[PDB]
Amino acid sequence: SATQSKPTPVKPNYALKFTLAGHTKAVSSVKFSPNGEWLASSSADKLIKIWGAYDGKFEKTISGHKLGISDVAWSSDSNLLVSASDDKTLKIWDVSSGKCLKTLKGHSNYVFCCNFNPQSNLIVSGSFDESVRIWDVKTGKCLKTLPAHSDPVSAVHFNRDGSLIVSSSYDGLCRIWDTASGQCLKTLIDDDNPPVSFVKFSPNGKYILAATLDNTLKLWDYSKGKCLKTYTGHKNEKYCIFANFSVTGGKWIVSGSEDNLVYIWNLQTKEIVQKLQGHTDVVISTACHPTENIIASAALENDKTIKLWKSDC
Ligand SMILES: CC(=O)[C@@H](C#N)c1ccc(Cl)cc1
Repeated sequence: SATQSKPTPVKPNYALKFTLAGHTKAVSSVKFSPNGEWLASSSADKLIKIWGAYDGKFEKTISGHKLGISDVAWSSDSNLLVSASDDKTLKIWDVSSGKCLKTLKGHSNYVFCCNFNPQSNLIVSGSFDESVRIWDVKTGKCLKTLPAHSDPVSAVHFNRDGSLIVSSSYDGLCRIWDTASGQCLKTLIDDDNPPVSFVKFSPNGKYILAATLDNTLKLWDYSKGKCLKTYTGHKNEKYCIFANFSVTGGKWIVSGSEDNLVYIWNLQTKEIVQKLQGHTDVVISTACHPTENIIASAALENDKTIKLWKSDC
């Protein structure tokens, strides 16, 4: 109908619904399962915990790492997790049984970041050892070691068909890699060169969102090599804080912050539309539910909790 219209944009109204207690040290990452049913958390306490995505109810603890965990990530079918640990390994877990399927050995220092590719036949990892590794999920063996950076690797992420990996480092660089060959296709340069603390592809793989330790998030068109948007106002000078695209309602950028708040920006206008108060330490990780307007946030060791926030839009 000619009267069909685009709705007037409405600011979100995320409100605290649940606080998820159980970790005994800083939480390091939270991620919603692709099927929307579960939230996984990792912690410096060496544990992974699974919680109901909608009701926040504790489901199970997954144990096995010998030291703290920095990151955890889901396979596309929501059946597997991979975790990255200070014990220098990654582990692949069967979520239903809680059992460790494979231990991925090869990094020579702390593993800081990890992700499955969309096909979920590969895992990519990044380490304090300055390398990015690509692993075969089935065999649990390392396929490629990329001499990716000259300082610790803060983030690694596949694009939507797994043909590219983006990595970031404290060396100040973002790099795009051809998954199949391991060859570097592009390097992003900042002449001021602040450490890059996080990077990920946009949900359509057209852009990359990168955090630098000067309180700044940037949306880059990596094919044109130009910055489209900048998001500021939060505090990020020390930690590798995740950022997200929220796409279930209004299109937002979401990030934790060193002032204990969750920041939500309008993706287009770059204005802060909400700040979520409640955590009592640095919000190191946030995640956005794949279908409902729900955010998970996780905080460092003065807090140790995960919070679930829900919005009407
Ligand atoms: C379903 C969506 O909104 C997304 C897709 N695909 C999306 C969101 C934000 C950006 Cl910048 C790109 C793409």
